[PDB]
Amino acid sequence: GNIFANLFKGLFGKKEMRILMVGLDAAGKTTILYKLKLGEIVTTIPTIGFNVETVEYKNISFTVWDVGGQDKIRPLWRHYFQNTQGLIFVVDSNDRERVNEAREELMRMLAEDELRDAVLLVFANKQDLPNAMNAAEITDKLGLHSLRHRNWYIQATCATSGDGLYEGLDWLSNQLRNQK
Amino acid sequence: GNIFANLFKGLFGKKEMRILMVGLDAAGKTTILYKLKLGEIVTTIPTIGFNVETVEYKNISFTVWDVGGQDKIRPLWRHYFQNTQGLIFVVDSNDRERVNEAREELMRMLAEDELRDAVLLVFANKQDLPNAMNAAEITDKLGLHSLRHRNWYIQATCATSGDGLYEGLDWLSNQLRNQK
Amino acid sequence: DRKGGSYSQAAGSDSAQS
Amino acid sequence: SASAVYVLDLKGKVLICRNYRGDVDMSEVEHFMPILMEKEEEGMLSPILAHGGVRFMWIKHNNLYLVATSKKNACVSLVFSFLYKVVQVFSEYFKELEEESIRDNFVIIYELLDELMDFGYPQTTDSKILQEYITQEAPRPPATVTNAVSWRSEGIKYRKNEVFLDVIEAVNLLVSANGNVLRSEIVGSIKMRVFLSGMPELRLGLNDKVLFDNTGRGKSKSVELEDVKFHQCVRLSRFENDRTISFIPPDGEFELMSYRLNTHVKPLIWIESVIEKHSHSRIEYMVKAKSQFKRRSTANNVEIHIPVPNDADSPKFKTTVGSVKWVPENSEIVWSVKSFPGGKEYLMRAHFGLPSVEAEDKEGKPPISVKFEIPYFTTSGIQVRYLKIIEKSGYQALPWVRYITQNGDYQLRTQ
Amino acid sequence: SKSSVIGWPAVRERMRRAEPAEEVGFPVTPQVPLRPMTYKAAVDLSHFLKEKGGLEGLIHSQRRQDILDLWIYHTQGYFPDWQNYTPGPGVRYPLTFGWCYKLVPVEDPEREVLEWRFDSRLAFHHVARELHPEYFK
Ligand SMILES: Nc1nc2c(ncn2[C@@H]2O[C@H](COP(=O)(O)OP(=O)(O)OP(=O)(O)O)[C@@H](O)[C@H]2O)c(=O)[nH]1
Ligand SMILES: Nc1nc2c(ncn2[C@@H]2O[C@H](COP(=O)(O)OP(=O)(O)OP(=O)(O)O)[C@@H](O)[C@H]2O)c(=O)[nH]1
Ligand SMILES: [Mg+2]
Ligand SMILES: [Mg+2]
Repeated sequence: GNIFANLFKGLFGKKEMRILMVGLDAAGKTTILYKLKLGEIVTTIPTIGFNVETVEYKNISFTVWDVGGQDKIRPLWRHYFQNTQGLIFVVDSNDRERVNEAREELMRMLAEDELRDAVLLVFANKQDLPNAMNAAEITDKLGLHSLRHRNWYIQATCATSGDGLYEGLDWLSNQLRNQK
Repeated sequence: GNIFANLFKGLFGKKEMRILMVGLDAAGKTTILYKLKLGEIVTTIPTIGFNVETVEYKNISFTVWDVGGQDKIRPLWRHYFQNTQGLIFVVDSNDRERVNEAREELMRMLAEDELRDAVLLVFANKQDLPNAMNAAEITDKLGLHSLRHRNWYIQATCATSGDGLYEGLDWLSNQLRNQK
Repeated sequence: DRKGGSYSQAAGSDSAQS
Repeated sequence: SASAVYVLDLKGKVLICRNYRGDVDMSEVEHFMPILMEKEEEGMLSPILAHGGVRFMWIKHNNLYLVATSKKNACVSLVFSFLYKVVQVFSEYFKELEEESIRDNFVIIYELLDELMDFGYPQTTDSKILQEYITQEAPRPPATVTNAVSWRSEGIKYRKNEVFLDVIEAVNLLVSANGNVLRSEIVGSIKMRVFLSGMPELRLGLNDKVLFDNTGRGKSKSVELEDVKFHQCVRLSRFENDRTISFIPPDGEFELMSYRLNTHVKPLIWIESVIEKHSHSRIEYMVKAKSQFKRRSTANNVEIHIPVPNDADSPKFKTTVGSVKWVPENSEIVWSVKSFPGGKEYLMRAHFGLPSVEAEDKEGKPPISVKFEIPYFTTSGIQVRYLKIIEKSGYQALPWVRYITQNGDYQLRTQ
Repeated sequence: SKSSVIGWPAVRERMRRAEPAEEVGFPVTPQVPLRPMTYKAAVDLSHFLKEKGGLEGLIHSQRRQDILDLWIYHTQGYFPDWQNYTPGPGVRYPLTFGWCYKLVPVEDPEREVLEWRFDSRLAFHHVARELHPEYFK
């Protein structure tokens, strides 16, 4: 066999990568996905089902599958976990009551044998008000440091401002892609 | 497809634009509309229903739909909000008691998701007596500076004199039309 | 071809059941 | 025990009537229409009417009401079965069920009605047997009706012995508005179009759970149908004795067995709907479809029907995969997809305005139903073992069968 | 059978890798016939396994038996039901007549260690059928 075509394709960029869009409802997951794909904060209707979109950055097409945080859509995240390589969790630092629910949902998602090769992607959503926690308080509350055998990274991103999305994308690419 | 006909139409002027006529009763809204369309201060009966008229200026036909400030006609402004692109609010600077009512009506009109793409058009009506406020005091009282995501402009126009109507029309055209 | 699944040959009985 | 079975019309005119007992006057048909109109206007309309001491049972046909008036306490189930048999015979003889064929084949229709039943007791019900003695374009009655084998006509000769089977699967999911599936039942359908020479006795054999347990091979994937109904030619004695599906195949397309059991697996297509409907301002359709079926199976002609507003107008569709068309007659938007491979995720964003004037009365929340149909997929996992085709003369048969998976009562409750 | 010969080494390697003790749906190949393995087919498969090795003397396991049945079904379309063992305790005869492979003890029936052993008399003597006439119908 010959891999000349594969080498030629990889010389100019062949890797694409994957990503997931999960989190509690009203946690900026849809806004984060829109900012990653388009770059603007557009108001959208509640995600009754799911949102499918692709984002190309650094020569890698990291497709993001938006998943709602509704009760009827929370158990449907397992359907989108199949044929998925990445997962991004959007935390609601401004929702103290919903913080526990988001942490429980993240623990349930990470406590599945099928979702084991996907590194943790915790995004501190709603990072625009004083009530939002920092990149360490949210992780400590969610117990991201205790996720053994999982590469979890806590990043603070504001949907209105869009800051930190580039850093999170770069961290995800570094975790997934291990090439020069 | 071909857009040669559209380009030919736009070369000599094709854009029309829209406008609305809302405000408190006896606030010069009907007088302002008459001055915009005809150019004279003509006394009219109270607007029980609504007034429909069109004004062509700068090659744009900005139609104005007069809406009364009566209690029975105040909730009817939502009917005229459909298929409307602009909205002009006439304030009563000489009516201190009615100033709060006009501000509340403007806030209610601007607090609707349907009326979001229409920029604020605040006209300082009754700008002919010493009791009338300036272009900043009226806006400050009405809170026009706090209308986020809304292009609100405060202009002082006297129904008897007619001054400032041209400036308001030019500002509305600049806000709506973004071409050379 | 045919929509809804191509026709496949069927046996006569369970040969493993004797 | 209907006194007389007659075929009505959409305007109340009786297309054709045939009294069987004579105990009910033929003038009672005229009063049936006013009774039906009164019942419809008051919600008390039922298929089995009642005109005083005589009950006029009627069935809603394609274009006419098959009113079967009865006088005594006759078998309602028997009357319904006779009406269904008559409808099937008419459909077999006439490809169209309307007033065009009612008044076009009256000469043969009267003969068929007379031969079908006498004195209120049906006698002939086989379409092939009826066509072999009564035709629209007469010899003695065939011996097949008199003989025990009334579902396999002897003497049939064909150049080749080819039988086309159809493993029809109906996936019905009753998903409530809360997101949980309430009624999830899958009904099997083993229909074979046998076209051979002679009257072979089919020996049906599949990977049945009961048969596997009886034979000691209850360790592989076996289909355990909760309800299994055999065809008319299928001998119930063999099935009760040792589950032996031995019967004479019919001449043509027929339903041999029809499995019916509950389904405890995840739905083939997972559809989540979002209703971002503003207060008389706009409407949002956040419809997301997730393919829960295997990626190797593609749902051909997938049409997820999302009910839009009744008064909604000027709608805009923002989807990713599959064309979205709004039908004003249906008052809903169907997410039609030509090919829907398993595991596909289709997201749609509907946006349309609403009239300023609010509706006078509510319109309800009809459930969202999808029309997914992925062929060559066996969700139940039941595999046919063998088909024992035996003929007295002796010939080599080449039976064929295809497995088709479609969506039946797959309705998702609206929010 | 070139395909069967090619699949025999991979099947044997997979069985050896599995210790002795994710996708939903039931896809079906288009136009591929499906029927239970015949007595002659079972005898031929047993002879081929004995000649190529990896079947006689291997520790009997549920995973290994399932893998072998799946490989046989993929290679020839035979249903993975004829490679059944007779009820224990002790040596389990082939479930389908004609099979030359059987499971015998190598030391509760489940905790007993079983090993696949070639049985030429199994293809000619219905030991499993005689032991369980009811199971044979
Ligand atoms: N305005 C604003 N909203 C934010 C900000 N950060 C997070 N959000 C949330 O992001 C949400 C955007 O809604 P969506 O587009 O539907 O995305 P989502 O948060 O995942 O909501 P669902 O799709 O229904 O699960 C808003 O409801 C906010 O609660 C922010 O900085 N400003
Ligand atoms: N005379 C005079 N009237 C003015 C002036 N500025 C505003 N107005 C008001 O403009 C009103 C004209 O009446 P209309 O033609 O009916 O217009 P309107 O103010 O919207 O009143 P309605 O149509 O009933 O809502 C008068 O009643 C005045 O109160 C001004 O400078 N001079
Ligand atoms: Mg969203
Ligand atoms: Mg007026």
